[PDB]
Amino acid sequence: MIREERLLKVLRAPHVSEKASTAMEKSNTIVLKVAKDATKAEIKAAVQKLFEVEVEVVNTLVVKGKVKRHGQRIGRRSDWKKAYVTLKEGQNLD
Amino acid sequence: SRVCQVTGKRPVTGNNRSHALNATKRRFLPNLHSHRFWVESEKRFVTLRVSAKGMRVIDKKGIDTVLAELRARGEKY
Amino acid sequence: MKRTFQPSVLKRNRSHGFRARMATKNGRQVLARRRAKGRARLTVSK
Amino acid sequence: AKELREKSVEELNTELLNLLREQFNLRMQAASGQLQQSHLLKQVRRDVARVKTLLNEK
Amino acid sequence: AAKIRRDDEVIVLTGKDKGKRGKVKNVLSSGKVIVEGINLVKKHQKPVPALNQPGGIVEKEAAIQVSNVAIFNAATGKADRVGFRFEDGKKVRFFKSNSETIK
RNA sequence: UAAGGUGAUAUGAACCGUUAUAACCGGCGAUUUCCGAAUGGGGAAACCCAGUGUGUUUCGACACACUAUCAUUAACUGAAUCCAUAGGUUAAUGAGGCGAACCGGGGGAACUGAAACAUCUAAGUACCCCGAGGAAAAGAAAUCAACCGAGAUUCCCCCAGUAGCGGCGAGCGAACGGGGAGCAGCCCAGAGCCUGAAUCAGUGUGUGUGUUAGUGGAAGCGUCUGGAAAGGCGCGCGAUACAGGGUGACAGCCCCGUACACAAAAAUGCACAUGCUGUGAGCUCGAUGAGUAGGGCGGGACACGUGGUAUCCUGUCUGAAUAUGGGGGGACCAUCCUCCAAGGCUAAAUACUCCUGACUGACCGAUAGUGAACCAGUACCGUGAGGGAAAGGCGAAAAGAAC
RNA sequence: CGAAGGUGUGCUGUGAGGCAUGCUGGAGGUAUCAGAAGUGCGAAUGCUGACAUAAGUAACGAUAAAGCGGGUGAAAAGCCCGCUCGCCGGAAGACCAAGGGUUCCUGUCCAACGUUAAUCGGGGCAGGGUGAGUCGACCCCUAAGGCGAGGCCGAAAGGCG
Ligand SMILES: [Mg+2]
Ligand SMILES: [Mg+2]
Ligand SMILES: [Mg+2]
Ligand SMILES: [Mg+2]
Ligand SMILES: [Mg+2]
Ligand SMILES: [Mg+2]
Ligand SMILES: [Mg+2]
Ligand SMILES: [Mg+2]
Ligand SMILES: [Mg+2]
Ligand SMILES: [Mg+2]
Ligand SMILES: [Mg+2]
Ligand SMILES: [Mg+2]
Ligand SMILES: [Mg+2]
Ligand SMILES: [Mg+2]
Ligand SMILES: [Mg+2]
Ligand SMILES: [Mg+2]
Ligand SMILES: [Mg+2]
Ligand SMILES: [Mg+2]
Ligand SMILES: [Mg+2]
Ligand SMILES: [Mg+2]
Ligand SMILES: [Mg+2]
Ligand SMILES: [Mg+2]
Ligand SMILES: [Mg+2]
Ligand SMILES: [Mg+2]
Ligand SMILES: [Mg+2]
Ligand SMILES: [Mg+2]
Ligand SMILES: [Mg+2]
Ligand SMILES: [Mg+2]
Ligand SMILES: [Mg+2]
Ligand SMILES: [Mg+2]
Ligand SMILES: [Mg+2]
Ligand SMILES: [Mg+2]
Ligand SMILES: [Mg+2]
Ligand SMILES: [Mg+2]
Ligand SMILES: [Mg+2]
Ligand SMILES: [Mg+2]
Ligand SMILES: [Mg+2]
Ligand SMILES: [Mg+2]
Ligand SMILES: [Mg+2]
Ligand SMILES: [Mg+2]
Ligand SMILES: [Mg+2]
Ligand SMILES: [Mg+2]
Ligand SMILES: [Mg+2]
Ligand SMILES: [Mg+2]
Ligand SMILES: [Mg+2]
Ligand SMILES: [Mg+2]
Ligand SMILES: [Mg+2]
Ligand SMILES: [Mg+2]
Ligand SMILES: [Mg+2]
Ligand SMILES: [Mg+2]
Ligand SMILES: [Mg+2]
Ligand SMILES: [Mg+2]
Ligand SMILES: [Mg+2]
Ligand SMILES: [Mg+2]
Ligand SMILES: [Mg+2]
Ligand SMILES: [Mg+2]
Ligand SMILES: [Mg+2]
Ligand SMILES: [Mg+2]
Ligand SMILES: [Mg+2]
Repeated sequence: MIREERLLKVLRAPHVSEKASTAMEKSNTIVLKVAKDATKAEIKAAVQKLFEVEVEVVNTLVVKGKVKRHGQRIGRRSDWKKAYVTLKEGQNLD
Repeated sequence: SRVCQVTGKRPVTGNNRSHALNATKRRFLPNLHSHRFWVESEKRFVTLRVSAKGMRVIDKKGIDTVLAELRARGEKY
Repeated sequence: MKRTFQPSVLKRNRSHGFRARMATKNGRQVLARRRAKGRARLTVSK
Repeated sequence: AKELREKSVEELNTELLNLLREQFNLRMQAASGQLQQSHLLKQVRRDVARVKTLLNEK
Repeated sequence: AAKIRRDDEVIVLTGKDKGKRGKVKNVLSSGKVIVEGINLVKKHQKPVPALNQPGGIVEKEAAIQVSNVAIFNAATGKADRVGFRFEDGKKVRFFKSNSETIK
């Protein structure tokens, strides 16, 4: 059992890319940028409740922030988390 | 450490001085001996790491006298 | 030509690590002398 | 009073839930290039802070 | 606690345009104000693709120190200095000369 | 308190508010992820792995709280061994860690000087460890002094670089007493009478004065040079305000302020009284801190280096009278004088500033001044302790050069 | 109606120096008399910063080797494609564990880097990319070895177990 506050606060944003579009159009899979304390059992529940869409498995990966320079000082971006949510056949969303 | 439970004596520092007044650091140690004292009140022996002066103090005052002082001080016997 | 520095993260953290400097009481003095100086990196732990 | 101290704990919880839903919707809309008014995020976050503080006060 | 506000008529004391009158537009925290058509600068504005800005030389107002301006007393046509008093339990401004409350 | 605001490089977009829940400042509060004394176990710091209990449960399981060690207590069940101890479980209480300097203790050198060097000095200095407090320690005479007397302890100035110690070499260095800051003495070692007495205070309130946001705050014009006036030339005014800073060149009267007069919803410090939980007064009588003082053997501390060396402490061995008694008065004896150790508490003068507020400097002005006036203990070097920089100024206003 | 300072001229005093002024400079300087010094530099293989000399000299980093035809571009021997030559091939090939931490791909750029230029690159900017019940880490168990409840010892710290 998972509360609703966690399901509402776990998701951060969707992800826009050519690979994400190809995955959505050829394998029924969406790409979501989520938080760090997230888990597969929580992402699946959040997608099933908020979006009312069935999910079978979730593939999550962590992204390493890049080190850039704004002028002379150096700065490392935040390490965000990416999740691949595969939708069951027959369900569509955007 | 080499400490008298009764009198509180601990090793001290001094100097070895020869016939030419050469001073070398040295330590003065107590004459500690582990002895078993017979306490009649609890009908059991007790082991105490004391010196000969502590033994004379025990012989002059008594064992129950010293054990009560140890309990007041917080020492374990 | 084998130089003196052959890196190893585990061996580096076992010796020059915060958990090791907490023990070996003279490591607390090392940490204090860096905190008073204002070091940005007290140890090499990442 | 902010018209919320006179309410009940159940009403505050329901307001908490719908404010979180609105915050999630606004975040989803801001992630894509379609949201324009960004002050709503701060407003809803401060309202959530107010209601959560009132819950602790109760 | 401010003697100059965004809806007050003021006259310039010192500068290249002393003696000119106008209405201020805004008040800044750096002790500067913008007055209508007083301190004009021929700024060179470069075009940008965004907003389809064509550019061109633009006449724009410039910031002026508050100490270089003062309230204008239309009752006598002369400049005045602002003070503070209390009326009906509320702080209000008044002129140092002839003691007339600002309306 | 207020008509302007959403911190800076940093402009923008999107908004709030303009007579009072916009922002801002202060007080009281809540949330306060993880590592880190870290405290549920572990650990390559910001990581891993749990148990118990209570609550939810669309049965996928989720949420919260507790669970380290030590010491002092309370209860229960406890072994060798019968009563009884050791030991084990639970609950309550307190700390443990960090910090610039000051302090008291436990340890403790050398380079140097002596023109070498070992006694000595450097020095009980540097450094290590423990402890506690805004001060700490010490503190009420078994003290000095000299037949006259002072009366706790602490700090300053003289006594004095004198008397003294010292391979009498280098060097070390008092005390008596005087003049000053400051000031209060008590309690147990034990019983009885009066009966809750002065009394320290953590105790509860109000009163007064602050501190933590703040209010009012006087008095000027013309002309000239000049990019711009505060400058010059003239005429006026305020001042319990001509301390200071800013504003286009040097402003008492342009602005912020200043002299001065006021203000607290709420917490908090400081002085007084107040039922206030316990204190224990006052009187009579009695007692007077024993393996201690002294002594022997090998050391140290007192200006004092065993020297004729007086005095304090003990590492070891012994070792009394104890009110008719004992200690001290610089080897020691006699007389005389002074004082009652072997149990404790005690503020004020006195030492210091990591940090707060105000003010000042015949202090410095970017190779100076803190290492760092600037995104500095940063970049960088070394595995690591650690070492450690360089670098400031457009213009009054970016009006930062449309084309 | 032009201060300090900078750069020249003239005059003057036995001297260290002083005075006046042209130009740049654009806001402070200071008479006389006294007082206090971080008070005068050519050296110390003095310190910091800058600039010369040797000098446009050596060198441009394994003697495995390159030639040509087209393309983009302001410009090509070095960027792209194609046809030939040569080299390693128990490697000069392909996977990894250590270690490094975006250096991986695309678009774009040519100020600084590449010991030359460069349209190129591990060089600048922006964007994207790392998907595990079966791999590893996590986890069970221990070796050497560390810590170590209590415990023993130790002037404190602490040492052993
Ligand atoms: Mg899968
Ligand atoms: Mg010595
Ligand atoms: Mg802002
Ligand atoms: Mg208010
Ligand atoms: Mg507040
Ligand atoms: Mg833990
Ligand atoms: Mg632990
Ligand atoms: Mg010598
Ligand atoms: Mg000595
Ligand atoms: Mg007498
Ligand atoms: Mg000495
Ligand atoms: Mg005011
Ligand atoms: Mg005023
Ligand atoms: Mg004038
Ligand atoms: Mg100027
Ligand atoms: Mg003795
Ligand atoms: Mg003795
Ligand atoms: Mg003697
Ligand atoms: Mg004596
Ligand atoms: Mg004597
Ligand atoms: Mg004598
Ligand atoms: Mg006595
Ligand atoms: Mg006494
Ligand atoms: Mg400097
Ligand atoms: Mg300079
Ligand atoms: Mg080294
Ligand atoms: Mg000139
Ligand atoms: Mg000068
Ligand atoms: Mg000159
Ligand atoms: Mg000049
Ligand atoms: Mg002068
Ligand atoms: Mg000099
Ligand atoms: Mg020179
Ligand atoms: Mg030189
Ligand atoms: Mg040359
Ligand atoms: Mg050549
Ligand atoms: Mg040559
Ligand atoms: Mg040649
Ligand atoms: Mg050559
Ligand atoms: Mg060559
Ligand atoms: Mg080459
Ligand atoms: Mg070659
Ligand atoms: Mg070609
Ligand atoms: Mg080539
Ligand atoms: Mg071949
Ligand atoms: Mg071969
Ligand atoms: Mg590297
Ligand atoms: Mg890069
Ligand atoms: Mg590449
Ligand atoms: Mg590229
Ligand atoms: Mg070029
Ligand atoms: Mg090049
Ligand atoms: Mg090179
Ligand atoms: Mg690149
Ligand atoms: Mg994975
Ligand atoms: Mg496997
Ligand atoms: Mg083992
Ligand atoms: Mg232990
Ligand atoms: Mg061990």
